[PDB]
Amino acid sequence: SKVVVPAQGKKITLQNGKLNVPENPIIPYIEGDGIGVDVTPAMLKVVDAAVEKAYKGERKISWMEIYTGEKSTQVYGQDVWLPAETLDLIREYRVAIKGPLTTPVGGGIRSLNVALRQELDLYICLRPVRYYQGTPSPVKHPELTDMVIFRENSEDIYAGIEWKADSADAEKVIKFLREEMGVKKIRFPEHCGIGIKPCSEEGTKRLVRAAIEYAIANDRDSVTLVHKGNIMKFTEGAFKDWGYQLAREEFGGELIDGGPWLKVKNPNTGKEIVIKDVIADAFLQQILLRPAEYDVIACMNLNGDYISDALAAQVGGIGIAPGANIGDECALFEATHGTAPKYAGQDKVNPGSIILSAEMMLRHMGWTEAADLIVKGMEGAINAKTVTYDFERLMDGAKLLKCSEFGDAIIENM
Amino acid sequence: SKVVVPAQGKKITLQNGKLNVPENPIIPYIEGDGIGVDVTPAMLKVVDAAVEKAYKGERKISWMEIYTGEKSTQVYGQDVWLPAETLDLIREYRVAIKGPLTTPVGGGIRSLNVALRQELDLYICLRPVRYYQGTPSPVKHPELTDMVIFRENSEDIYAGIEWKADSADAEKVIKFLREEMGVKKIRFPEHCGIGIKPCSEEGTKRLVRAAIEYAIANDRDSVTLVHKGNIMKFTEGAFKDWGYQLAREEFGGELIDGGPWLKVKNPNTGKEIVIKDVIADAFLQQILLRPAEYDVIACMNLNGDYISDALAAQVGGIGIAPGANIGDECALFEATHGTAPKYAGQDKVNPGSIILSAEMMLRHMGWTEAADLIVKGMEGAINAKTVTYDFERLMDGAKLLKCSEFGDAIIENM
Ligand SMILES: NC(=O)c1ccc[n+]([C@@H]2O[C@H](COP(=O)([O-])OP(=O)(O)OC[C@H]3O[C@@H](n4cnc5c(O)ncnc54)[C@H](OP(=O)(O)O)[C@@H]3O)[C@@H](O)[C@H]2O)c1
Ligand SMILES: NC(=O)c1ccc[n+]([C@@H]2O[C@H](COP(=O)([O-])OP(=O)(O)OC[C@H]3O[C@@H](n4cnc5c(O)ncnc54)[C@H](OP(=O)(O)O)[C@@H]3O)[C@@H](O)[C@H]2O)c1
Ligand SMILES: [Mg+2]
Ligand SMILES: [Mg+2]
Repeated sequence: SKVVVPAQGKKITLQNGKLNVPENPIIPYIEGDGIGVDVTPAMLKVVDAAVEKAYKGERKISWMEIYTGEKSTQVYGQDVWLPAETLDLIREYRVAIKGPLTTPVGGGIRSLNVALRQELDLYICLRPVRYYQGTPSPVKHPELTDMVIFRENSEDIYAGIEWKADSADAEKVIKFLREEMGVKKIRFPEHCGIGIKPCSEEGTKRLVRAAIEYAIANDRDSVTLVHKGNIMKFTEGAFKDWGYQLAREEFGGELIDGGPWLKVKNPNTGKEIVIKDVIADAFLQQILLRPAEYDVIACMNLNGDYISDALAAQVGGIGIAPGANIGDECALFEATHGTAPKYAGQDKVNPGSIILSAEMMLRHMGWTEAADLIVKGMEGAINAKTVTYDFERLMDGAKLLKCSEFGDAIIENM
Repeated sequence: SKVVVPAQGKKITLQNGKLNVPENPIIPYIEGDGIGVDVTPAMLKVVDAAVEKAYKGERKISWMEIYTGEKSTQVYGQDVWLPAETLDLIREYRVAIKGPLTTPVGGGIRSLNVALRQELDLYICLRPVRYYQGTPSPVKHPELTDMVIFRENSEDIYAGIEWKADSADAEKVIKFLREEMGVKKIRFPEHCGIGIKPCSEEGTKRLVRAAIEYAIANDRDSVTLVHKGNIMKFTEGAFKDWGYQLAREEFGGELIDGGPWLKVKNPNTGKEIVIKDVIADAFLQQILLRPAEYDVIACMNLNGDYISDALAAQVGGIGIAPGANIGDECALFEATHGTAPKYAGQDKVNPGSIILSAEMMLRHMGWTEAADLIVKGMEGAINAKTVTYDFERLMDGAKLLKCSEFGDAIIENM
């Protein structure tokens, strides 16, 4: 009802598991709450400039704004935080992007970001993390970090199945667990909240499958399965076992030494990709102490959350970390940082995150030239130390830029 | 049957919620698997030296070795990994300490470390983390880190309640969830593992209670409740709500500004202790970017695992991180790092972790003088760069020492 489909522009379609993108594709976008009002306009201009430069005017995106979050309430009404139309529009146009999102509290509403991911079944949470020269970082050698996180995005405790303490449902579940399943490990059964942790084999192998194919298509060195399987054997541990099994079953994985590591040969470059695994808590230590040993990462939903945020912070890219939610039919790229209401509307915020997510979007669309130009632009702008306040306040000799001005700096460095 | 109670020596007792420790207390200790054979003898000698120096020979510990893990199998038999006697002996002597521990794989045995914690109901996992000058660290300013982690140690998914995919029990649980609880969020119900996440109110407030009393007795600046309550509202979020409520209920917590932070006045120093909270994933970023803003931390079992390991790695103390498991009746201090079988028996390993855990043990025993001397010793030895290979290999100008030699260096610096 309130969305306006672009007069000029054409729908992207999916054929043969492959995207068919017109030169004039219509792309849905969500402004985002808080600073989304600052970063998204900058993102629109940077992407258009990259597309214009790369294809000489032969291609052009027809942006179409759709709504979710606060602006949705103001467009559709009181408690319309996520209109069904938004979901239909992302399905119909295949690819879309959105800015910061905030969930309401006090109304029993669960995460809108997760709702998008689960109802569009974007089971892949892709977070590429690497260091941009010139970025202020808390660690000594952030350049050693160059990883690609494949976060399972549909299942685990992150899936929102739980019951409140003292509620009739929670006591019912606890009764079933203690009396019918013989559970004795619940230390305090009364006044106790209960949550469910699911992890299936199909969900695990389509995620790991995507991670290995990514390592192959991008010639990466290895794929590490991160889990907490020594404590959670049937979910975390199963994820790791199913991951190795997939590698053996579909990619000719061979045993390295006496195991458990495997090696998969890259069908295109002949490189032997190492398949290995590391327990999650020790991994949070290894990304700091031996970051160069890791590359592509495959893990569950919650651990992926933790890992991606920790890696982003160590390379100083907490506000420029790109992110994408991908499934077999649809794809939603997104800022990954918060709404930042206290600077919203001041044209202060750092647009690097949503812009790099737009870079991932264009590359996903096959427009690798334009995506390359955006990376080049971020490269030069940050290296030139012409950046926003979140960077500049942590360093010396930098030129402070507004959010919009930083967008121009990126374009200038393309 | 194979343990030998010290001829000379007396049992520690608990009276009025307060430990009564004799000058000649008997202390049970577990050597530990792998490098435990290297670090524990060094720990024994360092503690004895600190006790001898601090009380002029008037006090002395009567060590008593008890077994768990591989040595237990070789002492008690084939699959005796954790003899009931060990548990009885820790109960009877109140305080004990143990080296690295490894769980068997392939026999359906769950974590021995967790088994100890849950059957002795040591619901407090205490991990003090701060930087020792001279320690090689991956971050720029490790000195800014000075935190005390209070990890809930008895409940959460860490409690081992789960069922294997395709097993009759898992399908039974899934059937109950879908058909009797109306669960629709399990993406793939078949071939799916299931785990249970419990979190009670009593378990939460006795843990947070201990953290606040610790902030009071040690005059710390604040207590931060770390959780992932925006996704797991009834466990993680409940933990955070119950934490604030406890602070209000028992420590006169007052609202700061418009909330949610609270302030508790230290009854002994008048200092206003800040009670606040931070979402777990963002917290893993904050410990790196703004470490000086945090002090005492209160959180659930799994997050505590992650947080303590990440903090230990950033201050370069992955092998010297002290740790303790404390309950209302018993206490078990422990190395916190792995078994390191590939250097076991070579007198290479770093004994700093179990020694600092022994320092926590002595202080818990009221022997603060002796504990102070151990900290002093670690202080000087590390600052003097006379350390073991794990430190020395990451730095220049250091004097390489064997594990035992490092123990002597600590004594020499008391
Ligand atoms: N991908 C997303 O769309 C996304 C992700 C995460 C959260 N959020 C949402 O946003 C809402 C806003 O509220 P909050 O203020 O309590 O957020 P918050 O806890 O996420 O704050 C993140 C902090 O990072 C900094 N920051 C974030 N984005 C930045 C940018 O672009 N440039 C510079 N600094 C940036 C600000 O810290 P300082 O610079 O002040 O230190 C900021 O307040 C949250 O409720 C959350 O629902 C959206
Ligand atoms: N608190 C405990 O008692 C405790 C804790 C955690 C694990 N463990 C147990 O130990 C077993 C041993 O097997 P793993 O070798 O596969 O272990 P692992 O994955 O824990 O290895 C930890 C790594 O840290 C280093 N390290 C650990 N302790 C060290 C010390 O004291 N000094 C110097 N470096 C040290 C070694 O790495 P590099 O120096 O080689 O890089 C080491 O292999 C594990 O199965 C686990 O059950 C015991
Ligand atoms: Mg996250
Ligand atoms: Mg741990």
